[PDB]
Amino acid sequence: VMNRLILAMDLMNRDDALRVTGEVREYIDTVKIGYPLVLSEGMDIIAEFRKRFGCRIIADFAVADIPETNEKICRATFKAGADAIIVHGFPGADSVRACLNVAEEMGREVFLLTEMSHPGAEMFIQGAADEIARMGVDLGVKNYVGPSTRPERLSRLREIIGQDSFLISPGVGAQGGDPGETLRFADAIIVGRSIYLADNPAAAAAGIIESIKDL
Amino acid sequence: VMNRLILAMDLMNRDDALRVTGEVREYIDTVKIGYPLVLSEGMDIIAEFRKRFGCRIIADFAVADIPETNEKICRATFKAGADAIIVHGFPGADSVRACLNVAEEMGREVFLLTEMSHPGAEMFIQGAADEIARMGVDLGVKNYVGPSTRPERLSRLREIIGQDSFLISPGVGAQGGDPGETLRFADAIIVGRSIYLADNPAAAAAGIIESIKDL
Ligand SMILES: O=c1cc(O)n([C@@H]2O[C@H](COP(=O)(O)O)[C@@H](O)[C@H]2O)c(=O)[nH]1
Ligand SMILES: O=c1cc(O)n([C@@H]2O[C@H](COP(=O)(O)O)[C@@H](O)[C@H]2O)c(=O)[nH]1
Repeated sequence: VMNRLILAMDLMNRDDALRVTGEVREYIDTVKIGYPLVLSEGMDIIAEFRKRFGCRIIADFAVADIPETNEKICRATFKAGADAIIVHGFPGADSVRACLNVAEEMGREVFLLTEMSHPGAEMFIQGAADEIARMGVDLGVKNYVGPSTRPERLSRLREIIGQDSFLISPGVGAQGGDPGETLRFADAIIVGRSIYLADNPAAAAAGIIESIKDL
Repeated sequence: VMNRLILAMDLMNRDDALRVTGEVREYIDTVKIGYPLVLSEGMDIIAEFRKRFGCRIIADFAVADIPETNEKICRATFKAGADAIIVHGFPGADSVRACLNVAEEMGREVFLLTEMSHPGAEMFIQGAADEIARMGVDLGVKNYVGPSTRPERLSRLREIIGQDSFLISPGVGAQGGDPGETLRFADAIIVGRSIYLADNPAAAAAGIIESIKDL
């Protein structure tokens, strides 16, 4: 990923989202689009972004349903032009497999969300996260998400998935995570508010990249 | 809920979804709309259904993100006209609270998904589900979802949430659950494929209701 930095584009207005993404496009090659934008502007926003910016799009849909519904969600998401989809592992192996099957058929990728970055992840997800990661490995998952806010957990995640697997990490900036420390373990960092709420998003992105280059 | 039966409308085509919902409208007063339909036809489908059928709409979006993103998802969903939203408890109390805060502000309801109905729920969710339910009670949640496929787990869920709380239950029909047994513990059952894939959905719905009335 260009500069190891993925923009989390969670503005809810098409005009604001396009403005900020355009301002920072020189510093990224990958945009994570989630439900805040999609549910406000429609699934057509994915193909609009892919065309206008020539970026890769990861659909962060935190997919967390039964296998049959997961199948339908992934089909709709890839039809809309997404390059990859984020899928929760907590619901279990059959729900993850359903997503992997659709990605295989459609020539796309699944990212497995292991531990989440916010405080409430400590209640239930953290105690299952090592096993969720090991399930991922067993299923042949090659792309994972884990938390910038807990680099010791990110290290343990990396330990389970190996060096060949690709690991991206949210929680940098607003949630308290640090770019450089997170990039000790993750291949790329996800950054939302620290860039898209900044008075100057391009300057915020540039500032992050300057600290990344220094690594 | 009319006849204690909620239609899970997971067809992906607006014309098919409207046809089937119209055919069974005399037997329900509540439709669960999820991502298969929304991501295929847009969020405007919610207000279309609410107008055309005068039904209540539960948005089954299995909300499973960090508090700030959950807030945005709930805001977009209620703006679209949903009466209630389904929210995972597995991510923890702060993520659930975020949804409860938006529901309070917008005069809507949150349903907390405890244990899921599919086989993979046994891996991670089932071992946390009692505690997820108890978290719900502590947060003041009054509406819950639990699995038709495991009535002993549905009983234990009901035990935790009490008789005043409202409990709806998917997994009836296609996934192997039974209407009558599930209604021993749940207030209403959710049914998707057994109705919407039937050669005659109205006859399928009527058949279910006839077995419900007999209880
Ligand atoms: O564990 C996770 C999983 C996520 O998807 N995310 C998502 O990553 C982004 C984080 O953005 P921000 O930099 O504004 O905190 C948001 O889109 C959030 O929904 C996260 O923060 N933590
Ligand atoms: O534990 C759960 C949670 C769900 O939301 N669901 C949803 O309830 C519906 C079940 O439909 P069906 O009757 O076709 O199996 C689907 O929309 C599914 O996504 C479920 O089956 N089990």
